[PDB]
Amino acid sequence: GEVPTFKLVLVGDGGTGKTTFVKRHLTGEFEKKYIATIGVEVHPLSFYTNFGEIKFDVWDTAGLEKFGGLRDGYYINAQCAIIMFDVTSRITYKNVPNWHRDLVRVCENIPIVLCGNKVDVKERKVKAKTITFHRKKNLQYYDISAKSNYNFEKPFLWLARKLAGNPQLEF
Amino acid sequence: AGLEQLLRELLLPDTERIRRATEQLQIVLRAPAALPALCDLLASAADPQIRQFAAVLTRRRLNTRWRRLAAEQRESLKSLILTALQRETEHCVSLSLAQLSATIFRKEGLEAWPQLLQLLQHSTHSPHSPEREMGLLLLSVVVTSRPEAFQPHHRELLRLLNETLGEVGSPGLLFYSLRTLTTMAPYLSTEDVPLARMLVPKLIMAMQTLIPIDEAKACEALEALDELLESEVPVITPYLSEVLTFCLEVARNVALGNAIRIRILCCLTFLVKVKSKALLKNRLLPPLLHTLFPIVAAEPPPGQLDPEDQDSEEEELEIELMGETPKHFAVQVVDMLALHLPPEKLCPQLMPMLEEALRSESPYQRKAGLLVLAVLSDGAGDHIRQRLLPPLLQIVCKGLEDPSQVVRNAALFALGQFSENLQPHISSYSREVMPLLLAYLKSVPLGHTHHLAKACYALENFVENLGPKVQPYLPELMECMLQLLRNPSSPRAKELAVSALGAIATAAQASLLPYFPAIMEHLREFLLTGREDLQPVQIQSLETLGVLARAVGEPMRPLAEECCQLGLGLCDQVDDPDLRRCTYSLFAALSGLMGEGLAPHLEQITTLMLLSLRSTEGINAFFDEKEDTCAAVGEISVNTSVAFLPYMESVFEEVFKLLECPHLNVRKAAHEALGQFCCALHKACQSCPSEPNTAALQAALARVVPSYMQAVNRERERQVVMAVLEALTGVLRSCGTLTLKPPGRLAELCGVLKAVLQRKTACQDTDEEEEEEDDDQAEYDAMLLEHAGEAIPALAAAAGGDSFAPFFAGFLPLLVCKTKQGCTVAEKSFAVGTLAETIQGLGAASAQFVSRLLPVLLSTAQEADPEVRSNAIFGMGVLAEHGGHPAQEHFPKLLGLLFPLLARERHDRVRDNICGALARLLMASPTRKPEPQVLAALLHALPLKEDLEEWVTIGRLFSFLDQVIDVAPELLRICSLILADNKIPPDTKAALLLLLTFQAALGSLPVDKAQELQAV
Ligand SMILES: Nc1nc2c(ncn2[C@@H]2O[C@H](COP(=O)(O)OP(=O)(O)OP(=O)(O)O)[C@@H](O)[C@H]2O)c(=O)[nH]1
Ligand SMILES: [Mg+2]
Repeated sequence: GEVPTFKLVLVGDGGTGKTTFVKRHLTGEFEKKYIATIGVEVHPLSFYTNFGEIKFDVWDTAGLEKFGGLRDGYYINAQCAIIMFDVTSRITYKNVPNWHRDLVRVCENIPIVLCGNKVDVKERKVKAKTITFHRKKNLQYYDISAKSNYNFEKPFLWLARKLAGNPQLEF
Repeated sequence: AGLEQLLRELLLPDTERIRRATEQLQIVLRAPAALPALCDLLASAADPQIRQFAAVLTRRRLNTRWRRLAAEQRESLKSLILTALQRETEHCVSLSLAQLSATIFRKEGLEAWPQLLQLLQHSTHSPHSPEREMGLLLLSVVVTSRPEAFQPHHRELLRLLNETLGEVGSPGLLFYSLRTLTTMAPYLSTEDVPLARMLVPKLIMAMQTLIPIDEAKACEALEALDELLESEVPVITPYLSEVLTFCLEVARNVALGNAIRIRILCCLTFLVKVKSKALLKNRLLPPLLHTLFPIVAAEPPPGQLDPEDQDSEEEELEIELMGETPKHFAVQVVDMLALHLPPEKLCPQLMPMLEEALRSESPYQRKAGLLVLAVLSDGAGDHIRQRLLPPLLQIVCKGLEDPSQVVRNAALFALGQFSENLQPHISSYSREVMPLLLAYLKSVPLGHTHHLAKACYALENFVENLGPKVQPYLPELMECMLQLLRNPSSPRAKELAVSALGAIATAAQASLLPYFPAIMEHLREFLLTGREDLQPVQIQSLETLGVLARAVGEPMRPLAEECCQLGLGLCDQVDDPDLRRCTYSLFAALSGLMGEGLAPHLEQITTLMLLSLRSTEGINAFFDEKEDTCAAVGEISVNTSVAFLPYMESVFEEVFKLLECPHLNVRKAAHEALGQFCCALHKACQSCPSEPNTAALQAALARVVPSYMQAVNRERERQVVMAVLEALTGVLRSCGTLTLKPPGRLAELCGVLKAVLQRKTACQDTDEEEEEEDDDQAEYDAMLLEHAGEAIPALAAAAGGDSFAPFFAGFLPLLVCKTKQGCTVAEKSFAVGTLAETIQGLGAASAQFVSRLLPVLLSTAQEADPEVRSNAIFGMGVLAEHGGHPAQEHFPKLLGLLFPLLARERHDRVRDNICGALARLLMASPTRKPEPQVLAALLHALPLKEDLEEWVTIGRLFSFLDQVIDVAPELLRICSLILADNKIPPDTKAALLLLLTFQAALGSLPVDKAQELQAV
């Protein structure tokens, strides 16, 4: 009988590494063929902390193919979300404020951390001084590694901090 | 309506996969026939959890469904919105209804819904609290809906603000009011009553209450406050210190997330860049420094080691550049504080706090000191230029002996920004600090490539600017990188070592000879390499070998014999433009050095060059790669014999098609690549080919000229104006009268280019604005003027009395504006130089013009500058041997020229030009002249230590036997004083040595010639 239950909804444009992100958090491997992620799926994941193993919910929301618009339905009752962006294109960065406006019209405050995938490439387009929107909009930022699994647990640790607020939550 | 809610009750928690795939059947196809409310609103009366996204779907539908909606469809919705406002049970539900009201307020604009105004009055009165806060939130969202449509209501809203001043109550009401003024801020009134105040105590109390409640609410309060000030607000200026004092003293509450510090410091920075003159009136800096000093030396409450305190730190190999910790953005905040204000005396004012910061016993005090050096380190060092130029030359050394070893890194960084911010100070008392720094850095080869990389970046960087000074430093530096050179270590160590080798190579140019044979073995080892994981080291070694080839040439023939194919061979293993960077430069330089030596590897290299620009990469930016390849063809202009004759047609036309592209830098690269074909064809033709080759290359020149001609005025831009100007000057300097074949470039081109300069310029525009992203744009156009200095002389000396020769007269009146006493010394120097080439280019026709312009030259006379006007000073001479009869017109004007000013002489240049001009005047004709007098005076003050252009005067005066002999002892003593010196032109042959044979010189030797010249 585990008491701490927390639903997590991931947000981002389709085909932006979200499926790879969740599948790497499942077992830690990359699958080569690209399939446009459609629909939604649940991946019950429990991670170890000082309070034991804590279970979490996953919502594999993606796919701008269906005629019917249901993208806004998943946004209800969610208390946490994570945002992606690509480092090789300006469109993701200029779409970040659109994601900000839609999330704020969803809820007035939700802990959100800016995260950008596909950093394993040796050449990097989005140079660091460009990344200033989150600071002035009061959004926290972590980085993710596509190979070394850097920040594999620490974004979730930050999520745990915001869930509890007591700084004694450790690995 | 029944089945929908039944689906929702089960699909809300975790839905179903099959229910996820249902979608369109779950949507129930919408099927809108009329759908007023029954299948369009579901009566809006159920459990609100469904009702939020029900309203969301209604919004999505109505965003497009309003094409046939009837009139009896708006009163119903607004009445239902009012009922929902009265029927509220949850905060999120109220938020959703407010959002729906704001987003249904999207159209029909004004002139509608009086009931919102009546609700506005109700909320202003609103003795009941919860309905008051709901009214405040709905007014806030409707204001958010329309940014500035209700300008007349602004006063009303401002008057509404007065009521909001009266209730310092529930935190929700304060949050609503401040987020309301958040959207109010973009109104930018700046003209309403300045009496709008008392908001400061309310926001102080709001953030005070939110410290234990929520950090973020005060956050949005502060960016709201920051957005409030954007223009000349009449009320913020008088009382501003109180809010910053409050925010810092509440930041002294360490029991808070660092975001509090983040946005107090950013709000302070914006307050400063808005204005910073208030601190002139009151001493607000010292309290700020006392406040931030604990921040600079902040200590974790549990003593937790910093992320920079880990010994290993083997993560994030590529690059990190994090700055979220308080110390970093604190040091950038204080640095922008320092740089934003003028120097004045603030640095001497903070010195008494500086030696207080200098107490460094605890390591945290040591980081505090290194950070105060970091902030003091600025672009302008005028304060440190005059006082304590080596201000702390041993404290930086005392920081090396630090067990915490982070003070060493901080000192390394500080020396970094000293190197690339204080240019004059790189030539200072560094005679002893550099070797010990190198020694202790190479004394710790623990494998931490981060410290080695930052050392390589910060060191061996400014010394390259010092050319003569680095030779005494040649030996020791080797036993620095040989500490890790060619030793088993990480590839990062190898790339660092080879980059440093390139750095000292640049610093030492051709002075590498004494120890270079020891670099022969390293070069042979590293060049004969290659592995599946050693790409970056091989690439960097490639461009550093290119730098070696550029720096030292002919002495490298034994080294130049190889590398013709060994480096070339290692390209087929992997195909990548990144892998192909700078590869063209090395073989290009090899071709330039060999001449015909590239004949064996001449065709395959051409094919590999061809298969670099055909790639459709483009067809701060990813396209920059192309530029590199483009630069390759530039070197082809140096020396390629005539092997490119069939190759040129293979590329040029495609390169022609590359002159047009939206990207500016690729256009600049293409244009500078075009700028070298003139030299290529000219060097091909000078090496005597057959006459058919001459005709073919002349036809090529004729077809290529219009490509340059079309760019004389078609361009509408600033950045490429320079490039086109030097390219046209070079192509004109790379040719001659053969470019004069089309009789349209003689006057029309010259007139167009003259009209382009100064006024009537295509670029000199002001009506258009900059809606795109801007840049530094530091008014480069002014320098363009002096760049135009080389525009005139290009083929200027090619008419000599042609039909277009008296064309400069069209530009003559504008030059008058140059000589008016309303410009700077640079403008006068530009004008006098330009007139110098115009007068030296032509003859009698220009001689009469300059004769008529002589009163202007006399008006210029002698200004207060050691190096101005010298161009005309020798211009009188150059016209003295020019013109002919115009020179004979004005002998009295020619002689004299306010000669007594030789006593005023302070600079060598003006003396040399005066002497040369007078020599030309004297030797123009063997006639009477001042002779012994001015001649003796100029001989007396004749060191001629820097007359690097007027050896021709000395050569021509020699053996030119008017009067004879003249003052022989003076010239004899002067030439004996000159004596054997550095490299000299053919001037010195027949320097009156044989004329001694005269009799007086032999009998009366000048002082004592036997000291060095016993016989000769
Ligand atoms: N092929 C491959 N791609 C990788 C790998 N690691 C990261 N990537 C990046 O992932 C991208 C794959 O594209 P997609 O299949 O559409 O994955 P995605 O961009 O995250 O889109 P979604 O799958 O919808 O989330 C490539 O462009 C790579 O930049 C890898 O190991 N193999
Ligand atoms: Mg993916």
